[PDB]
Amino acid sequence: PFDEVFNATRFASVYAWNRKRISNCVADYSVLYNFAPFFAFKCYGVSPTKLNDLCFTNVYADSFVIRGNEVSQIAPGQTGNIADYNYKLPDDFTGCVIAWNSNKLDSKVGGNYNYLYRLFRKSNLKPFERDISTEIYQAGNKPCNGVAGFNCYFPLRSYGFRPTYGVGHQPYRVVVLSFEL
Amino acid sequence: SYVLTQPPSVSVAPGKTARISCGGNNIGSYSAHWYQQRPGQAPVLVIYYDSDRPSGIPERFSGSNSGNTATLTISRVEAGDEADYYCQVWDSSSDHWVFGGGTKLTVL
Amino acid sequence: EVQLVESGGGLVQPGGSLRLSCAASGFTFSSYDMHWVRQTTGKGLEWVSTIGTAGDTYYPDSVKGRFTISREDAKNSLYLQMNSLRAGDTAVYYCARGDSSGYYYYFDYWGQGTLLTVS
Amino acid sequence: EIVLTQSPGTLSLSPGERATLSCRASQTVSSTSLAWYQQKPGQAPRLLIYGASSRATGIPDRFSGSGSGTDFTLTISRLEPEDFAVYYCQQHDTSLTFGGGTKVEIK
Amino acid sequence: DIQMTQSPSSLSAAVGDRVTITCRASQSIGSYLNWYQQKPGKAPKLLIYAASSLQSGVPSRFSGSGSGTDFTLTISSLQPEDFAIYYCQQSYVSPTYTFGPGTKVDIK
Amino acid sequence: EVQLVESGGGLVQPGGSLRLSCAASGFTVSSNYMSWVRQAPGKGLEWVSVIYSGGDTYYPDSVQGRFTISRDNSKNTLYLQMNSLRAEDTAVYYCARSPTPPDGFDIWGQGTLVTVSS
Amino acid sequence: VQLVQSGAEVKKPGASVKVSCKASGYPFTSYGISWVRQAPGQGLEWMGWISTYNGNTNYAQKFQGRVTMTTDTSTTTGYMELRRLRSDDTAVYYCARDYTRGAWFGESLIGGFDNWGQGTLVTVSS
Ligand SMILES: *[C@@H]1O[C@H](CO[C@@H]2O[C@@H](C)[C@@H](O)[C@@H](O)[C@@H]2O)[C@@H](O[C@@H]2O[C@H](CO)[C@@H](O)[C@H](O)[C@H]2NC(C)=O)[C@H](O)[C@H]1NC(C)=O
Repeated sequence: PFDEVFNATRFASVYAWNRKRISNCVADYSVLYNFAPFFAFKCYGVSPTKLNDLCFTNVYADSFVIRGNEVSQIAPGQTGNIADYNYKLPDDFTGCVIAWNSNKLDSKVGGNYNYLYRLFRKSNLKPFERDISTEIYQAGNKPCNGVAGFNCYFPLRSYGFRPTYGVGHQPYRVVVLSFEL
Repeated sequence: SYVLTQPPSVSVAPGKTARISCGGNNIGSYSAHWYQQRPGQAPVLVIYYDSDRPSGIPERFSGSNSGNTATLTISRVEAGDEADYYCQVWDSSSDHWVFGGGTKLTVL
Repeated sequence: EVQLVESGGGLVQPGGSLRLSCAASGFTFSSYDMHWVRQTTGKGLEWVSTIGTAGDTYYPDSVKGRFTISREDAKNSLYLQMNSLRAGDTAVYYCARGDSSGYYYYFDYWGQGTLLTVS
Repeated sequence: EIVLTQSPGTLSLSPGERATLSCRASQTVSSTSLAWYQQKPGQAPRLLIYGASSRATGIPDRFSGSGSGTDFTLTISRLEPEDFAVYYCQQHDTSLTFGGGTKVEIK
Repeated sequence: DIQMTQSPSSLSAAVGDRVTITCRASQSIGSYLNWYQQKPGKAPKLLIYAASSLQSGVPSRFSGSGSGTDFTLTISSLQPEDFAIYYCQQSYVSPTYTFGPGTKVDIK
Repeated sequence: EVQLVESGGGLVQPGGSLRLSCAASGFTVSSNYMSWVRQAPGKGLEWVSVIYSGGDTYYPDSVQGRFTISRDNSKNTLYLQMNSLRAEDTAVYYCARSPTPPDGFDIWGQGTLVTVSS
Repeated sequence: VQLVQSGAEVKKPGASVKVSCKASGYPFTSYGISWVRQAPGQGLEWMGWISTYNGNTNYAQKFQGRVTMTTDTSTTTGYMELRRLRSDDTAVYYCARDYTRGAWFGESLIGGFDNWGQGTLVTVSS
């Protein structure tokens, strides 16, 4: 079951985060119990020891690449760009989070300018919603419908992922399993 | 520390194209951005990520950042966009932004 | 109904290793977890480490790597091998027992505590 | 399709040295799909390295693995009388294209 | 990461009272609480879990309820064997378990 | 609409402390990588200070210790408790928002002026 | 680990040869069966990605309309039935585990061909 979530070759960007529908599996937990050292396995809700006793039917598996110093915004209840615009996690969260350093997999010497996030937006995200729209978006008096210019901004930017950086700026691959019956 | 070099004044002719180059040592490793400075209007971005274009800006600007030097070039100038231009490079060893020294552009 | 005891604690020299021997009995030791809680006299209680019935060494941020949990199911014992004992780890170490009601986690009947002077 | 050429194909060495291989190609493939293989004269092949640096189950401590970009290299440390087989390259970036072969012999 | 708190630490009450100790937590927790009683010298002992449940051997006087970011156990019929300190706990963050600060209920 | 505003000017003798209370509109200050950028009276641009989302603060070489950067979420205001003033710091000060550090600066404030002279 | 290959076979040009492969010792699902061809002293060329639990297939380009590979879940046994046997088809056909594209979704993974089998030689010249 836990084959294409962890050991895949490509992870989509934050503003177009992936979403699986794993179902009709058995446990596939003796694998991540042996995951060590997978940086952080700070899961929330049910205890990690008591995982082979529940009967989840819709085990989700999100996945993306973010900066290391921004994985803290995945915890239920936070403030930030990735907590308000890109991906939302409700306060009453009932699921686990797994994160690990993936510098050796996605860090080009020139720079992988192929990871995107929305810097600006007028209205914060609702729980469990996508933000795939890329329309021009502005704040002011000029409607500037489609027409670019001042006060009308394009809400996309790219990550400067490089090998010879710090741990905080180094990419981290985060997979959150929002367990839900 | 990571001092950059830049010409003071363009000393250019109207109609033709002009080249502005930021000197230094090993700039190609990092990324470079560029700015425009009137005698004060809260300076606005014109070039970022080596050779990418901010939205809503004239396309006659360009960008090149290859190894020894990074270059911003203007072609078919309008002779009105005569202002100051600055380039910057970020650092990864210690968090320390370094800025340019000055470029005066004026066409008569 | 489970009686827990601990042994092996001592005023060992700094930087050495030490083996707590909580051992104990009265329950199916191969069915429940058993944790360790550090009781410093001033800063309350903090959870040292834990082990499950899978060989899964879950560790806190500071304790990770510098410690080691070891579950021997043949004879009752759970070693807590020290590594580079810091001068701040002068507290009482109780071995506890886990429990649950499906979702929530409770620290069930504790035992007693030895003393580490890290000196 | 991406052509994956490995040069040379004939190697002559004594019973024990350190050997170096090569694997060049066209437009850069990802550093996630560059598995190498070993094939003894006779029996079927087996996995040696995946992800350009990862030893498989039962792989001895004599294989390093490395590479990122367009040029890639397998470096073999020490030689044994049961390590003198042919070796292959493989990619999964664009469909699946194999290599030709790189064989190392005695003497 | 939840820094849960309480500070009616220096509680004073003579033998026999109905004083109430309140434990109010940080960023939203929900119904995640379990209680402990600690005698001096002896070992900590858990009394009430889920903030409203019952464990065998725990007298009914240590009753209480509550949910969300608010918690409460009512202590009726105070007795000399209700000495020393008391402890909260959260269980929303699974690996790094947190423990309550501490409150002392005395005899005077 | 982003209209970063700088407040607090006046004149101060060498040694006094002035609080340059910036402003914000449309974006939370305690969610971004806000930073201070100076402008000498006719010379090259320079950097001042930076506050991270987590809270880490880094400073340049020439300005170390004398300068402190805070952040009040309750008022959407970012402060700059500048102390131990010298005679070579009379400049116009700008509020700059960097989306992520490996990038440049997109939003620039109006810029208030302080006169460090007698 | 235990991957068992079928025997050899002799045939005439223009026939239809089928090669079987039975493998066991591991859960059949959550893994892919891979097929590889090796002409005498020539090299390797990819042959297919018969996968389980979905019936999905991915054949190479040189024979994009010539090979059909079906799964026998009843015994975790795989077969390839090559068609229109040509003159230059005499080769060794290798049955190996596939860890490149996965089983459930279509997406590449870090890995390769884990365990191989024994091998079989199809004799088709005359
Ligand atoms: C992701 O893959 C790794 C590595 O996979 C191994 O190599 C492949 C070529 C193939 O042979 C796989 O079957 C191998 O497992 C997995 O890491 C291994 O996990 C097994 C679990 O049984 C363990 O015995 C091995 O020791 C692990 N390898 C190492 C080097 O420690 C990993 O489990 C996979 N992750 C998931 C979630 O599927």
